[PDB]
Amino acid sequence: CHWEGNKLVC
Repeated sequence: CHWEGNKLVC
């Protein structure tokens, strides 16, 4: 999981 701009992507 990574943090993109304003949210969590997994």
